[PDB]
Amino acid sequence: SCCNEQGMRREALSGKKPNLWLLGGGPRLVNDSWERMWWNNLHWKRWKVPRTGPAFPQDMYWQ
Amino acid sequence: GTQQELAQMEAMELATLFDMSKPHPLDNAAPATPWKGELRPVPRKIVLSPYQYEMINYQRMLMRKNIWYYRDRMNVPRGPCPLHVVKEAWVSGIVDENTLFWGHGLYDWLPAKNIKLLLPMVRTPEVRFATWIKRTFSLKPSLNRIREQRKEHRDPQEASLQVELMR
Amino acid sequence: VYLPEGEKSFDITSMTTTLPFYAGWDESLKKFVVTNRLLSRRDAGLSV
Repeated sequence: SCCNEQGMRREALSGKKPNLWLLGGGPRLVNDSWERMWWNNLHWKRWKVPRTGPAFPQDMYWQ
Repeated sequence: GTQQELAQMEAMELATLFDMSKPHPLDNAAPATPWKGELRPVPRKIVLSPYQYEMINYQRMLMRKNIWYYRDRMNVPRGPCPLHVVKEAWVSGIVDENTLFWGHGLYDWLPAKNIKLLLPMVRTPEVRFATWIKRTFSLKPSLNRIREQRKEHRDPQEASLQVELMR
Repeated sequence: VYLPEGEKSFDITSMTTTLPFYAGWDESLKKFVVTNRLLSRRDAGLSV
């Protein structure tokens, strides 16, 4: 997010339409369904909770 | 004679005492002592019973896997927040005890200090030291500078949120 | 119905729009701006 913000600011100040770089990849040229077209970015975003949060319990029980 | 009449009148008053639409003569009455702005005395000695210990342990068991959410000034939910993300946001001065949070065990959005066990989890000694440093050396001088630079911040009406960030 | 309503505004709670913001090219102001105008739900998912 920080890198995209800085890049878009720099591109806008330079006189061009800014672009957004997606984590996972770009779109697929298909004509069936919207999920398949943007499968890579959706696949990256669907792992948000497992990627960040720990598997073990955060607090302590029984003590 | 008079006792029975007084008892009946008191029963009638009890009948409509909590009818908030009915005005009552004891409303806005003169207190026994002149009114002065007081504050609740801070407790000193606290002795917890085993009942409270076990209740706290049970509540910690229920909330040990929670993921929290909070709301910003524009009334938009903000980010999937595990415990360490909440701690980092608290240290950075983005959220405080008045922010609206939601977790698994609640039905509505409540202020952070009104959730049962959310402040003890965040406030580790390192978090306290870091938030004190951030409040004292980064946010306060910046607030002073922005107040001095722009006149749109009216001097008579100035917020005091930075002063109480450490808590 | 001949009842007073000037002391209040009939709204116990203010109605606030809840829409997340994002940055993009307006193409009308020709400026890079932050807004909250999303595509209508009558066309979301059907076509691109």
